[PDB]
Amino acid sequence: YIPDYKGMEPIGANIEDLVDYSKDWLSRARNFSFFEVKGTAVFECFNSNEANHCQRYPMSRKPRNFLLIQCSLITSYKPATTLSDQIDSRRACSYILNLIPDTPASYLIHDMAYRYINLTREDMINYYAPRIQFKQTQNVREPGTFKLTSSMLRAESKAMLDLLNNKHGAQIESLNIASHIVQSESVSLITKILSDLELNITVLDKFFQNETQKYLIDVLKKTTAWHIGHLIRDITESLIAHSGLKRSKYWSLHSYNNGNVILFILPSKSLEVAGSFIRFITVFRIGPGLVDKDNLDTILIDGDSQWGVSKVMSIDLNRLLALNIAFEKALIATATWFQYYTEDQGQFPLQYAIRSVFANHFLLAICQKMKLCAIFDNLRYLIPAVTSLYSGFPSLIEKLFERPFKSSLEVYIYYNIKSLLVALAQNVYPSFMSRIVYKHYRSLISEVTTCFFLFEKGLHGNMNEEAKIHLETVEWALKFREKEEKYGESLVENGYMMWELRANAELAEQQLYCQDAIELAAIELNKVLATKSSVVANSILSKNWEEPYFSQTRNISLKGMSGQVQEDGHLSSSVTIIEAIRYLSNSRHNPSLLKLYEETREQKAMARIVRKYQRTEADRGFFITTLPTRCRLEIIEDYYDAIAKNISEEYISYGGEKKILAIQGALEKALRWASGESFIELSNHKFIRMKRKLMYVSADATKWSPGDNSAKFRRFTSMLHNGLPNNKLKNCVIDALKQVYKTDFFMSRKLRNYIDSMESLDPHIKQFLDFFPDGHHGEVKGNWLQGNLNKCSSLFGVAMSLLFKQVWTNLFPELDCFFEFAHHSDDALFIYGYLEPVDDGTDWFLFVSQQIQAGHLHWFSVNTEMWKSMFNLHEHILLLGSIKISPKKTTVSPTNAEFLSTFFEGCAVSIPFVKILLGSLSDLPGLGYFDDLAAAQSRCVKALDLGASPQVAQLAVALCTSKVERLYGTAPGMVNHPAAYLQVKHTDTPIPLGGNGAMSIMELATAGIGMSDKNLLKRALLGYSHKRQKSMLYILGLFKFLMKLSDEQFSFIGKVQWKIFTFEFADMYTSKFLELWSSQHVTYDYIIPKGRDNLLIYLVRKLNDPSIVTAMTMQSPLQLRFRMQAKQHMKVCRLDGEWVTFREVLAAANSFAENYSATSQDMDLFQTLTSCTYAWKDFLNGIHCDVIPTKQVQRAKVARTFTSIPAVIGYKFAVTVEEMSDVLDTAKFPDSLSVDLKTMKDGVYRESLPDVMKRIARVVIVQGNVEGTAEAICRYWLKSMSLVKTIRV
RNA sequence: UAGUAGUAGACA
Repeated sequence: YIPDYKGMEPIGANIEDLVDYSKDWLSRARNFSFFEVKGTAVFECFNSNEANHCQRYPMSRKPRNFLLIQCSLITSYKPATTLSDQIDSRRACSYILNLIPDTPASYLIHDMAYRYINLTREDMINYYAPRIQFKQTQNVREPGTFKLTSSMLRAESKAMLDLLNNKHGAQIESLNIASHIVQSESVSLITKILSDLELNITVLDKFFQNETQKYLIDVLKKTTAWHIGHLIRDITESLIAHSGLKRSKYWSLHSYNNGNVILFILPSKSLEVAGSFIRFITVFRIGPGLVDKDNLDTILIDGDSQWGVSKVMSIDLNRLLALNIAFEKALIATATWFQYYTEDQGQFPLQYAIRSVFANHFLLAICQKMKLCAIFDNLRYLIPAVTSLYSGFPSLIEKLFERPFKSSLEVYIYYNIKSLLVALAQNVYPSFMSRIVYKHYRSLISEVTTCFFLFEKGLHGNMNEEAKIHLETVEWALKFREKEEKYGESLVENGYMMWELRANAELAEQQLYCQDAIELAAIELNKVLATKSSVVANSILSKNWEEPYFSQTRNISLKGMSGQVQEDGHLSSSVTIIEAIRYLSNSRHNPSLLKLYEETREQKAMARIVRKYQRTEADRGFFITTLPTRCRLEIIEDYYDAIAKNISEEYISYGGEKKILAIQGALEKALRWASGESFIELSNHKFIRMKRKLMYVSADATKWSPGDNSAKFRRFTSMLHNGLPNNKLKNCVIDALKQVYKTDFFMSRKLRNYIDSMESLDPHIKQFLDFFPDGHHGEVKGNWLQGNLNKCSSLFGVAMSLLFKQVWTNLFPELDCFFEFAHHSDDALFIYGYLEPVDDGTDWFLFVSQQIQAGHLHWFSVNTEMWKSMFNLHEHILLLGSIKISPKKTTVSPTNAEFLSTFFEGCAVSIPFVKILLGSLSDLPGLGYFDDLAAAQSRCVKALDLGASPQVAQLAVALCTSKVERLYGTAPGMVNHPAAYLQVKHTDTPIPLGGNGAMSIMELATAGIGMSDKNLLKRALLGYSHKRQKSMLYILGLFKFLMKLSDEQFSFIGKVQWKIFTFEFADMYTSKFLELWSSQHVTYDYIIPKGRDNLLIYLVRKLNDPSIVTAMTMQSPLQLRFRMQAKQHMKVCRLDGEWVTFREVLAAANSFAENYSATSQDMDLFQTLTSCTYAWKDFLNGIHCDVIPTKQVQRAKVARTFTSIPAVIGYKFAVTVEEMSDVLDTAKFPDSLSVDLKTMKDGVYRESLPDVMKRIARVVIVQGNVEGTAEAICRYWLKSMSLVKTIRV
């Protein structure tokens, strides 16, 4: 029952008025928002901005630090061991004690070396001992640390220490970016560093060994950068070891490279607590590598041997973890560059270019600083701005110059950027990081994108970014207040009319809309919607408006959701499930979406903003709203998603695989139109032939802006045609839109305390604080918060574009012009089809003059370059809404290259594969060797789906497997190696207990993660059924142990449980009650209880779950604790109700497997599991591959697809009335449930009990010739197994 | 110019 709301009567909007208004507007000269891309224009932009910048920032003469770690290598690097560490430490301490300190840090390292060298024999015993046999000592209290009492430090050492230990207005100093001397100095320094780094110190298997091993790995393995990366991994491992809670308060000393590099770790705050830095100094022999003498503390000299003493570096957990995997990040980035070069050129890169690219990537990976990240973020949009015909490149170059240049690395990057931009504006695409010229724009874009993705996502300052997050919302809310005070609330809320716009001509502005324009756009949409009213009505009514609100997953999710205003006045930070449980506990029914709206309509919309933690120059904020707000937004967005699904020009509603097909079809029809010839009819029967041409406009900032009035959507909804009989649902959506006009915007507690700590307040901070009356929340109007009404705004933009199309058609009926609009994501693509004269257009100018003199004054803007007038009118009509096209990030080009790059970047199924590739070595879910290995392997399969070559994907999966094996000590030679205890080979060992996880990327892509375990179990059954061998049966018992552990990602045969380090309604029900209820109600395992009475218990069960409680605490500095215990080989596994080490679990596994006996019940279970295990292996085993003489040709990107039971099983277990009704509500066809159950059990028998049923329970970017069958996708992958050669299957 | 960070006062 939808309640009776109020409707909106239509206004007498006439398209004739808009047509006449457009005739006058186009009767005068209209300036273009974009500038013609000339090399001279770009050069003068840079030259002017250089002088402006020199004025803007105070000059600094000392370039600042950029290298996070300084070191040098002269010989091949050998990985550090404990004995090697001891020997190198002694030798290095002798060398250091032979030197003479100069600065306080030199005295500090001299004191540390003296203290280390004078430790007793028992100190050295406990210093280099594992935690098993470690005993405490007067000097050594923690294994890898020692103590340095202040009495053992000189005055200079204490001076350095207190300098380390210990505003409202300032100007950040910058180097002289206009001086040529500064540029030359920076270029020389970075060139020297890079030349130092480049200095030399299955069918897929054979393809790798011929192509990726030859021209990439064999080249980079001997470079200085490779060994420097390994040494950096060792140093970072030592720093991570010292970051524990018990250890970080002490001193430490490590040496590497036969005593040539020495690490001195000072007492620090532990990295387990947030906002901490580890302090250290590196002392190294001067030589090639990561050396910047200008930013060194000293250079001690002893007989033609120079020792470089670095500054004290404070590195946080994020940057330390980034530095740990710098070598792998550089390797993946260079492999991506390798694949892209091969695709662009059809050849392999030469050795020098590969070495230089690897050195550049490694230097970027070492220097993890926010300024470089911001520069590389700017370059991504700067490159399209100079490769198009028109763009906003002056604004982009000014924005690039709006920063200080503090270090030599920044100035070198700026010099390169200026050179590349001027080269591009004068044209064939020069490389940013090489001497290679490309043939495709996508190659250069991918180069810069790979450079950008080398920086981690959390480099912003916490306080500064938290302050910056609220500024846009506050500023645009203030602008809205100013507008509604100048014009009155009614005009701003309800819009102005056309005659008011004709009288004022300044009402066309952001946050202001014309009512006639909104009604006309809705009519234009209805011109299409009316012809398909049946499907639209079915789509709307298929949103299930009468099902319970909280019985949907989205309404009981684990995402953040704001709660209530607290006594301090802040907005509570909560979870969706908590609010769901609270509402269920405070009422007795399960209301529907409309019923919840009725119950909560009176309350105010509330929202707070949190950091997204991205790697853009400015971090974006994510808005967290309350429950009634979510209900209102759900109503509006469900309605508009149902409506928007039937409009072709709206692309947000597309799934993601249809989006690419739709955009390809739009481009295809645009190309088809230009193949024709347009003719102009004349009275004298003398036609003029006009040549059709296309212009591509990639329009930025069309969907959302903090500068909009959500009140236009009310009239849009009122005038939009649906197939429903009445206006009840439409009135409900209009009312909900009315209920989100005003918002209570809360400032976060962090920023509140930040401002509170301040004594005086600057004018900008004062103006910001004035927005919040009580100091906690202020009111926002007009601007709906980001990411809340996407389909609504996208459809509104589509309607506006259609309105412009109709207006232009009415203005010029004598011209044959083509328009295609694609409002995808926040961007939009406009394709203007215009006509140019063929031969001098002698008749064309005469015709235009005749039109103008005949009274059609608006023909003046069509005389030459009519696409400019098209864009001018389109932009004006969009502004008649509240859509302002961004004049800096919009490019106008005659080719669809910049747009294609932007669109594929925006699409979630076509993001660059290097972004996912670099993410497979970081942020692994820290729980267990098997789960981490599966998470890492699955990320490399996703990269292959996104377009990674099988060789690059294989390289990345090998690197990730090596990293995971190092984390847990599984790899051969370390104590956690399973082959040390179990009497099987490493390849024959189950993955959950060590075991070779390394596999072909093809096996992982097709057969999935765990196929190694499946093959192991299948071969074990075959051996025990055909041979009954003793040691061959030994594998059988190991699997049975895992089930014993499991009973006491998915795992086919058990796992090993590891420790996990960690509510209001989580305790209202006793745990035994939850156990009894779950045992009684088994059908709810596959469905969600609907009725409130047991939905509450189901939700409390969902809260009291180790997996769920682990999920709510994912990103935390305490995650380092688990990896430290795993690296230190502590008691991290669970066995027989106790926490034991991995070696204990392996020993128990060996005992159980030795003492295993078959009962044929295990044999039946294993046979069932093997039967449950497309037969991808046989296809991969049986295939023919040969090299035909041809050249590899790369076509356009194409998206394909790679490939109810819970209702039936739930219906099987339903006993009482409530479970029975819930399974009928969930099931689509309750009539056929019994038949489906019968046929399923018949198939199970031909292939019953509850336990067996309980245990039984992809978009790919390819070329155009591939089909939608998984066999076609696999054959495409096999054909693309060679980078340069063509394979025939 | 101890580091990170920043033309919002931080870690401290």
